[PDB]
Amino acid sequence: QKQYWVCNSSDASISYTYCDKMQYPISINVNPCIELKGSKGLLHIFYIPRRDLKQLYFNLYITVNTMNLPKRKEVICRGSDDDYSFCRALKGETVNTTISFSFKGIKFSKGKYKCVVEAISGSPEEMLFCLEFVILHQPN
Amino acid sequence: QKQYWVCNSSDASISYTYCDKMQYPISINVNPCIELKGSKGLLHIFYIPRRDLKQLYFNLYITVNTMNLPKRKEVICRGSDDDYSFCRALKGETVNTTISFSFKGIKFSKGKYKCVVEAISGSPEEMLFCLEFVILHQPN
Amino acid sequence: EPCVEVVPNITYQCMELNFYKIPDNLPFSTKNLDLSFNPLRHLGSYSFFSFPELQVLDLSRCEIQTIEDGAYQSLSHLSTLILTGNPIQSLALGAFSGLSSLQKLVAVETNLASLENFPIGHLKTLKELNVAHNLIQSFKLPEYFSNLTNLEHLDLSSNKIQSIYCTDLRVLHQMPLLNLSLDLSLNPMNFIQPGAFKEIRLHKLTLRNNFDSLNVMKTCIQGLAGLEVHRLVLGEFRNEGNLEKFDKSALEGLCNLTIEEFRLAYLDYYLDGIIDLFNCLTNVSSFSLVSVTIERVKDFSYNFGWQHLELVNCKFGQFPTLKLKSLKRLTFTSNKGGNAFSEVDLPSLEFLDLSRNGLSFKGCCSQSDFGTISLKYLDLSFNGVITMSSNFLGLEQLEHLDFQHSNLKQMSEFSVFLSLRNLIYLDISHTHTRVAFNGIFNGLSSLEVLKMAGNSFQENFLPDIFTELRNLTFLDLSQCQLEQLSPTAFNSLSSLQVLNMSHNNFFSLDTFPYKCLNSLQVLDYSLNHIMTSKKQELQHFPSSLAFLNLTQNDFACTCEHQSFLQWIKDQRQLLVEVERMECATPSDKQGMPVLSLNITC
Amino acid sequence: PESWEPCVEVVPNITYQCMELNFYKIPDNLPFSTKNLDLSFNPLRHLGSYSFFSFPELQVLDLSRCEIQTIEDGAYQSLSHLSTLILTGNPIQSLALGAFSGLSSLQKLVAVETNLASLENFPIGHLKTLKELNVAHNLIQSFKLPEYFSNLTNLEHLDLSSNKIQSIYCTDLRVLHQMPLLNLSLDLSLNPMNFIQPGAFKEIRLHKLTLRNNFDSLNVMKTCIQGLAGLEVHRLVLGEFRNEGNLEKFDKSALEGLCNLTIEEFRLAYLDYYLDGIIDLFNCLTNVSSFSLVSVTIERVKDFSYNFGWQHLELVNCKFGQFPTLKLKSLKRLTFTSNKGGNAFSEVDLPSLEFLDLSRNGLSFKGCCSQSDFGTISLKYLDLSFNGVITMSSNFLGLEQLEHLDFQHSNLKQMSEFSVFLSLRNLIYLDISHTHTRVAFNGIFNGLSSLEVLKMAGNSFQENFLPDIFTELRNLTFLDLSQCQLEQLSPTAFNSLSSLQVLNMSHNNFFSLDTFPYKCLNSLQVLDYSLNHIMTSKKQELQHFPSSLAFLNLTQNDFACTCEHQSFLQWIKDQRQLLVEVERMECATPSDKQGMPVLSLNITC
Ligand SMILES: *[C@@H]1O[C@H](CO)[C@@H](O[C@@H]2O[C@H](CO)[C@@H](O)[C@H](O)[C@H]2NC(C)=O)[C@H](O)[C@H]1NC(C)=O
Ligand SMILES: *[C@@H]1O[C@H](CO)[C@@H](O[C@@H]2O[C@H](CO)[C@@H](O)[C@H](O)[C@H]2NC(C)=O)[C@H](O)[C@H]1NC(C)=O
Ligand SMILES: *[C@@H]1O[C@H](CO)[C@@H](O[C@@H]2O[C@H](CO)[C@@H](O)[C@H](O)[C@H]2NC(C)=O)[C@H](O)[C@H]1NC(C)=O
Ligand SMILES: *[C@@H]1O[C@H](CO)[C@@H](O[C@@H]2O[C@H](CO)[C@@H](O)[C@H](O)[C@H]2NC(C)=O)[C@H](O)[C@H]1NC(C)=O
Ligand SMILES: *[C@@H]1O[C@H](CO)[C@@H](O)[C@H](O)[C@H]1NC(C)=O
Ligand SMILES: *[C@@H]1O[C@H](CO)[C@@H](O)[C@H](O)[C@H]1NC(C)=O
Ligand SMILES: *[C@@H]1O[C@H](CO)[C@@H](O)[C@H](O)[C@H]1NC(C)=O
Ligand SMILES: *[C@@H]1O[C@H](CO)[C@@H](O)[C@H](O)[C@H]1NC(C)=O
Repeated sequence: QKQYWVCNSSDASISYTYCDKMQYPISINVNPCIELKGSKGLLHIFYIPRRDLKQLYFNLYITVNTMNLPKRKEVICRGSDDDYSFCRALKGETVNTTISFSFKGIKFSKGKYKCVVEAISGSPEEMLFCLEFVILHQPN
Repeated sequence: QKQYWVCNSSDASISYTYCDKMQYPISINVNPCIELKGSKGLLHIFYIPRRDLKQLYFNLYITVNTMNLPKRKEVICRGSDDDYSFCRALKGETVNTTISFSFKGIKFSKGKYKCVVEAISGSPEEMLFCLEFVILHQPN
Repeated sequence: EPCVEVVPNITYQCMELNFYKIPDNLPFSTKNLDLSFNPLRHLGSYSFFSFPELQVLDLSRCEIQTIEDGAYQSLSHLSTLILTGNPIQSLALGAFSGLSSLQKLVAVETNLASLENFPIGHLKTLKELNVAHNLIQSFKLPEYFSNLTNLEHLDLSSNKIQSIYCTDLRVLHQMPLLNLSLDLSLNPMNFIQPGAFKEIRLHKLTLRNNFDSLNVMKTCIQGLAGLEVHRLVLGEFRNEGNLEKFDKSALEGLCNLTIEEFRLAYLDYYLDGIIDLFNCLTNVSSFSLVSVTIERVKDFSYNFGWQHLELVNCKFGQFPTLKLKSLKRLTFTSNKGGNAFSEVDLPSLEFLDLSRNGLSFKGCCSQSDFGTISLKYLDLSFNGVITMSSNFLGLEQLEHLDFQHSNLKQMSEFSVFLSLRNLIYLDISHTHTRVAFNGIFNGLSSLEVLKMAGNSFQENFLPDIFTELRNLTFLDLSQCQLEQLSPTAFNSLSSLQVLNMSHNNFFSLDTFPYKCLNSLQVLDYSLNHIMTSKKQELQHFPSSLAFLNLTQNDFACTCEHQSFLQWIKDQRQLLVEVERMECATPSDKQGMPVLSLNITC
Repeated sequence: PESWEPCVEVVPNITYQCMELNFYKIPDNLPFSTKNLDLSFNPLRHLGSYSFFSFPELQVLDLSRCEIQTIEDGAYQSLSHLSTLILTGNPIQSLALGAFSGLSSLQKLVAVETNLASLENFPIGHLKTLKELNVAHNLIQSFKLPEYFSNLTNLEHLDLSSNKIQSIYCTDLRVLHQMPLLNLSLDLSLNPMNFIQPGAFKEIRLHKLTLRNNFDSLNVMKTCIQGLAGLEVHRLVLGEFRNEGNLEKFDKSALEGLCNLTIEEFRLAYLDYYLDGIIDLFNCLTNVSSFSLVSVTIERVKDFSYNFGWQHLELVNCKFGQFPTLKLKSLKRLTFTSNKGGNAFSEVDLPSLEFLDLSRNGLSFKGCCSQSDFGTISLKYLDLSFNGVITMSSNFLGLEQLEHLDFQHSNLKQMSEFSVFLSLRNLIYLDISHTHTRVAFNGIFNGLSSLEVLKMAGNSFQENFLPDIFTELRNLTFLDLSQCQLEQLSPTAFNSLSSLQVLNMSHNNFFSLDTFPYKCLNSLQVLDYSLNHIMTSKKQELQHFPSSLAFLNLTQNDFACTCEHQSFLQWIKDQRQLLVEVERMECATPSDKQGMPVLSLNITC
């Protein structure tokens, strides 16, 4: 049980913990740090997954100042000729990858957001990891 | 009191009776007669309304072999710069008009269709007339 | 009196009763008399001697062939006379003598061949003249029109006027202050003399379905050169003869009139595009198309100077791409074609009505959807699927927002109204919103009216989703399948006056959630399944409460619920339609008014 | 605590997972009958001879990320049944010549990221049974296939993606020209490919070639495609990766080299470059039998109106300015799914079309449906689920052959305004679940005499009452009425449904369980009554269930557990063998018993 400080931005303070028993080392860099007002950057990930990344998805359980959001299910790898090269990664294969991202357009209330990210992949699809992001949002 | 026989086609046999107290004469002619598998033609109406035709609409109460359909509201005259010239027609005015029609593309069950057409018009809107159309339909 | 008494001492319907003459058995104080559809045939002097008080006399379809001198002499108060559909043969000068209050004269279809032989020169109070559907051949207004100094509406439509000459307008040239709206629709017009409308000013001209052909239209419009019209209405009628073509030259002559507002009402010809078609109307303050078909609509990216654009009941291949710098108000309603919304750029826009199109709207709503930061009013009701992906960034000035009956999606995925600090009115009724986020209404600090009838809540539970909405005076949660309330759901709502809980699935009345509601006047709990009050908090309704609707509930009329049943009687003053409160559940009492029940065991 | 622990027994005697357990040696504590062994993520480091003697039965062996540095002769010698061997992510420094002797049944060899530098010295020549070789994520610079490939007679999949191949020469494929049984799929994605020699793939026949993200630039791409000239490929997959270096431009000349191969099926999988339009882009693929775009962006889709001879068209996860106008004479199967952007459906002209999947686009459909929307009378399958508002204006005229219709989660309108399904005399499967259909017309299902499966969960009914709208549906086997706010049943609603096997009444608003409406359901096996508000039931109304009933789900109802309802509680005990997840059947009242399982209830009545 340790807290992993990711980055601070002009908007946001981002850290995570694990929410699973078997806390496989993961390395997550974000350049530049996420500004909730909207930003673009690179997500760097170094990971040795204990299952194939085939059909990766995230269940996301988000909380805003204590208020829960409905689960979102975010499909990352659809299964066949996927957009992302890491979708082809196997159990035990080095994933050392850079993923670009972009968004704008949503005002967020000031405060504390949690995001339980439950990654799921494989054939009898099982949990890959569970991370709990805390994002402190101080707007402007 | 009586059954006013409008026309027969290859598909259909159309007639009407009145469903109001004030059984005002209307002259309804259809050329050529409606085939339910789809037709175009001209509807000739001769009538003298006992109210202005302003904001005319029809509540249609349709029955298919005893099975009631939900009421349809069909707005004929919006009230300002209407498509149809008779929307302008006043209480004592001869409406002698030709309305083209056209449709296709609905399969209808064999049997007896009744359609109560309750015409309503004017500001402080009242019943213009009520006609109960019977249409017998034998496909092909 | 076989006449119907519509309003005692005031209004009588003597319509279609075989009157050969005028009723003498009606109050002296009759204000509105309808004598339509009687064989009167003839009106002799003082035919209405009996009705000194008469204001509205309807004589439609009375087979009247002759009206004598002084027919209406006694009716100094008559403001409306209706003569529609009388085959008038003889009319003497005194026919309308004595109508010194007359403001509205309807002589539609009265076998009128000329305005010259129409004795109305002395009705100086006359505001509207309707002589539609007659045999008038000439547009020459008689000399007596100069006496008609209050005339505002002249209906000359469905006559036989084929041409208009300059000398026709002489009288109007001598009346520079006349505020005239003129309908010349459905006249078989083939010629208007150029110069005839030079220095003429009309409030309104409607010219629908006047022309056989495009060339005839163009020539007659050239004949309008110099006209000043506040509001010009062109077009035609779906059930009449229509223009065979309509190219870019159709409206060329409009460049020579001064038009404030323009409408094209119905065009049979399917337009390909509007490139050049309307460039004579570039600086009209109000531009309206109704019932027009246009496939290619990218032509609206042209920078017209319109301030009001109205597109109603049209058919577009694609939603039109609007880039208009000066447009303040847009009404795009009841259109029925290509209908995914796409970004418009409208920097002056304050008022957007985009309702009743069955429009699709991906990723609502943002200043980059509309190009304005000045939006005050947004109607997106009666549309298709509206997906929420932006919580009104740049639309902070919105006061009215209406989504009623559109299918709203993603409403629980973030605070979709977060930005809307100035919103006063919000309708999301029947939007298929299942509330599953407690922050759904965050941001709405100025909100006063919230209607969300016909939706649903996770678990049929009403949570504290209102705490931020201190200014609510009107809340509609009817038809929301609600079963349970947070006791604190309404806690902060001290200005709430009207609460609608009708048509839910509550089985008991708990008054606890309502105790902090100082302003509550109306609470609607009709059409639920209330049978008991379980929490004996029956006591904490606010003193302010005046209307408690408990009708159409399932009252259990047994000794076990005596307290509630008693309480019902204790304050029948608050209760609204006491009779419509009937026992449901002991089958032997089923039907019985609750306030009639026997309260002894 | 068993002898095989800490390993996890996935399937007794058969499959053991010994993943990440600090095993320094092949465990000795497992059954000799073990067929599937997962030993991934263990510090095994070294694999000497006969390392798996204990596992003569092994078929699947996973040694991923086991730090294995050296594998010696015979290391797997006893495993003559092994078909799958997984070596991913082992930094192999030394690999003996006989490393894989004894692997007489090996069909799949995964050597991803095992520090492979060359296939030449890679000791696998003797594995004639090999169907797939995966050597992705290694350091191979040369596509020279070694001569022992002539031996790999059953090789169906070769993965060389994520290696270091820059060039492919004619003489690199010398071995393939000698080779018989060809169902060979080749992945060459993510090799920094700068040159392929014209002639290299002349008279080569491949089942599948994947070449994604191989090319630094458009010109290098064009160059390399020319080197494919004369290739015969059943399936060609081009494109690139979103998280990867991508082509900076992409014009009409980009695929011009495809005119020189024979391609049965084509896919372009992800393109970074926004395409203005596709004029001339796919000219070489006009007669490919299957054409697929995934994750590509196209503004002007006007150019899809061209009469390509495709039999199968697939457009998925794309962004289109508008719904494409499609006029394809030979198209049998259309998949247009998960797309974004322009999203009002407009009529297509597809006279050969039998299979139509239009799901998950958020599409609006202004007036559905009939032959004139699609241009075909041959449609058997129509998927229009997960879209926007679909206004029903035609009851499937011309579509009389439809067997499968899915509208799930699309907002249907006008469903009660006429018999919207009247033409569908052959429909077998209909899903109108969560379509916000408010049933207000008893003729809503008229015409559906072949219907077997009817899903209509999450809608509602006039007066929350189930009327007799099913009497014509004699062939029904599956009916889903869950989440329909139902309160009352017509005692007659189900009388004709004597073939019904599964009836879903879940998540409605019933307070009692009346068995009477179900008495004629002679085939009823599964009846789901969960998540209602069932609190009691009269003895008499409990007696009419057909004895075919095998699964009754009464979980998560509001059982009242007083002596007043002893008959119902008793009846529940009696039907225990029909009841599902009885743990989840709990007393809602009184508070004395709230949360107590109904079956274990302690009451004296
Ligand atoms: C609360 O909402 C209900 C509808 O949810 C309103 O009920 C309407 O009331 C009028 C007059 O009482 C009826 O004639 C209509 O038929 C009703 N509509 C429906 C759908 O029932 C009710 O008026 C609202 N109450 C208040 C106080 O505004
Ligand atoms: C329950 O009673 C209330 C109060 O008498 C009714 O409220 C009226 O509803 C209509 C619109 O729904 C309004 O125009 C009136 O202004 C309301 N009256 C008051 C006093 O505010 C309500 O309609 C009744 N509900 C029913 C019959 O469902
Ligand atoms: C009947 O329909 C309901 C949905 O209305 C199905 O319920 C789902 O079932 C699985 C368990 O099999 C749950 O994990 C889901 O969460 C349930 N969905 C809910 C509660 O909305 C149910 O499976 C269907 N019954 C049958 C026999 O098919
Ligand atoms: C009620 O009980 C039955 C258990 O028999 C559940 O039905 C299963 O549902 C799943 C997924 O929904 C299907 O794949 C299985 O085929 C069903 N089994 C049978 C025998 O039909 C049902 O899910 C339960 N309902 C709820 C809401 O939990
Ligand atoms: C990850 O990849 C980059 C780029 O190929 C490489 O240079 C870097 O050393 C790698 N990082 C690690 C930690 O292996
Ligand atoms: C109706 O109008 C037409 C002209 O459009 C005319 O020929 C016909 O006589 C009229 N019918 C009656 C009954 O007046
Ligand atoms: C104008 O009206 C007055 C009465 O209001 C009348 O005396 C006079 O004759 C009228 N003039 C003309 C020209 O008709
Ligand atoms: C082919 O594989 C066999 C195994 O049966 C092996 O003995 C031989 O070395 C290989 N072929 C040739 C031509 O050497």
